[PDB]
Amino acid sequence: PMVKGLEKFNELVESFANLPTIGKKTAIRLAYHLCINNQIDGMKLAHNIENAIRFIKPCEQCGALSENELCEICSDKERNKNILCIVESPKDILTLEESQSYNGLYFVLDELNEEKLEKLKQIILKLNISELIFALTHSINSDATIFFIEDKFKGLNLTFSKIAQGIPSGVNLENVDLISLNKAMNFRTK
Amino acid sequence: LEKFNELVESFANLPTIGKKTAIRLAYHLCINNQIDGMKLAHNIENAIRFIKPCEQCGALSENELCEICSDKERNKNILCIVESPKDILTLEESQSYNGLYFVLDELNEEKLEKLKQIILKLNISELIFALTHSINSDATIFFIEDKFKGLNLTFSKIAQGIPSGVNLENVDLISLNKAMNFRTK
Amino acid sequence: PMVKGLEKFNELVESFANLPTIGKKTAIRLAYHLCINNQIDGMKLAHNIENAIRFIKPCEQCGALSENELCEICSDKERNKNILCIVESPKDILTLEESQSYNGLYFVLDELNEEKLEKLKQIILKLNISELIFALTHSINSDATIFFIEDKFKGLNLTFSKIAQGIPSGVNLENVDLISLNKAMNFRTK
Amino acid sequence: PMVKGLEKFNELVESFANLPTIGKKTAIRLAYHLCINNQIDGMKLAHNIENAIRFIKPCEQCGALSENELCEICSDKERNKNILCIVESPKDILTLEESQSYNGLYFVLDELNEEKLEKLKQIILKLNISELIFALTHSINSDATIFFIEDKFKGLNLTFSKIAQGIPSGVNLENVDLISLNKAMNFRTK
Ligand SMILES: [Zn+2]
Ligand SMILES: [Zn+2]
Ligand SMILES: [Zn+2]
Ligand SMILES: [Zn+2]
Repeated sequence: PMVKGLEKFNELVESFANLPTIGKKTAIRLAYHLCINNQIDGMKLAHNIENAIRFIKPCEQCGALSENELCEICSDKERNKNILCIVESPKDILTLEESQSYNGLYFVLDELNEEKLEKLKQIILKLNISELIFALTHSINSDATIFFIEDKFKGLNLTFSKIAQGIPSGVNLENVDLISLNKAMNFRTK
Repeated sequence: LEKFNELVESFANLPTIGKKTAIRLAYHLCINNQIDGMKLAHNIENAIRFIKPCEQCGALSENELCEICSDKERNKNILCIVESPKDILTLEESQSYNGLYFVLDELNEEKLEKLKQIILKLNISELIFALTHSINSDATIFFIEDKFKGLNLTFSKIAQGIPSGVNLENVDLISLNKAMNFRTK
Repeated sequence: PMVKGLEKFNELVESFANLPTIGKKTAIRLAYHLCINNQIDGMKLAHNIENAIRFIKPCEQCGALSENELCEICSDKERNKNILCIVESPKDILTLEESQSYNGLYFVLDELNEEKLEKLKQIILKLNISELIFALTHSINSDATIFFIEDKFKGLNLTFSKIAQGIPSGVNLENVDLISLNKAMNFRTK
Repeated sequence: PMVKGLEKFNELVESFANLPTIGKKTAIRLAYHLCINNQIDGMKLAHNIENAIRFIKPCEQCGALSENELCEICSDKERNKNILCIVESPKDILTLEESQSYNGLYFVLDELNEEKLEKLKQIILKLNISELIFALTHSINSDATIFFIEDKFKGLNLTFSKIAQGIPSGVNLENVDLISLNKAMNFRTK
């Protein structure tokens, strides 16, 4: 065990250690803090975990975090039901809404299940989606996903687009990776 | 989503955890691991309900005596004084010590009387101070040395100086000054 | 005195310290390095400093770094002599050339004095520039420049473009500013 | 090459990248800083490099950085001339001098020759040195050096000491390396 001679303490340490990006040292620090220094924070955390976990489930349509079977976005007819924006995570739906650039629909494609692809295929077929927008990070893996979705949905009159790769605000050109600089120059906008 | 933000805020309150990690952790519990998040909640509650200070030394314990104070193969003639129960976790992890510990988080008369009772009842021969190097800690050491002046006790502290395998130009000047004025044989 | 006792050595230390991003500890390290560990590297550096100060000058046409009257890019017949990319500093030309995304010409627009703008205009005319690329840091002061230049050259039948503002390679969506995100979604590619 | 087209400037950039802890990005910044703005600071840095390489020599007595035959420490009559601190690099003297902990003499023992040791013996006898301090990095190889010097100078009635090994001041135990923590428990002191 990660802590010897403390059955319930070591279980808690183990639980923190199985969280993403949490190492052994941090787990022990967190478990000690909640057991000795602020037990109210621990109880607060446990209640919030159970509170958030039984009331927040993925939207049945797109997968966004939601308190109902359909999220606020899917339950909105004053919304372009002809554009579908594919993302890797539900957090990206919050971010893309915060930008105030898009009024269409979303779909969280965090995995390529045969079953999750079929759900995507049924949204495209039932809403008459004419354009897929890939709002993926610009990365080697996102390439693989766009290629896969490009080969899979070859016959559906779909238009495929992806959010632009380029340079953010207030960044000097030398503080940008060369591959983004290349794309920003080759795909300069008028 | 107020329930999700509350979970994120509970994680950001944790020491050395920022908003970005807090958010990732919350998403991790709300999307996939519904069963594992329920077990983490249970494990928090379970550890808070069972963790208590060891009645003898003050360490983290789930019984009346901790496992170190319950181990008969322990060197019961040496006592190591620390200022936090966490320090026992750290010293145990160093694999350098097989004696007993005493958590001296305060300098009471009841705390000191407890210390004396252990020293007398176990015939302690050496008292090791493993405290942070500071003026306040020096004041604690001198106080214990005088209160227990004539018990035929040996007093030692953990070695202070330059760490192993570090070049002098990366050593803090203040620690370098100490290690030169406290040079050893 | 950062190193007491050694007059000539400490002057070398203070020189490194007087460089951008070079602190005291690094200065002593570099000075020590050149003085004891590799005096040939130090000699190489001193002559290379003198050589570059007596040979590198701003180019007559564009203002890039140059050893001659015209840089290697302006003296290159294989370049697209119909495109001109505007930058703020000659360093930006090095950066853009390393991206291997561009074969046109450059012009350093560090000031907006009318003499600098006539040169630019005469270059656009003499070379028959048909596209003017703005590779500036995306900022409010860059938009004012782009608007100012767009007005001054209103009747030269120029295509005006700007390097893409968008999401850089390998960056999560929440890690970019909302404006670049908004533009990355409004100017999508294929 | 790191900068194409301008070879004199690229040689300067490469000269800076040769410096320990200096990368291509910093090298270009430093080179351009010397070719554009501080054209006279760069000429003085070249002069200070050449001047320091011309004048720096090992102290004839101790081996420290010197500009004369004897360094300033070996020439200081207010120095405690009965104590000798052995270091393995002249940089260590700069560090220990800066600690304000010591007013004795130093000896650079970078090698274990017979001439180096005979020099050491000559200094110990000629100054009637009474204490020998070893300020070497804590390692097994350094332990072999101390034992060698302790034996060679067995019957000179010398005091042998080394700088204190242990946990550094003002660090919590959970942030101390476990191997150093193990040592400091074994070599605990009165
Ligand atoms: Zn939805
Ligand atoms: Zn105990
Ligand atoms: Zn030019
Ligand atoms: Zn000397």
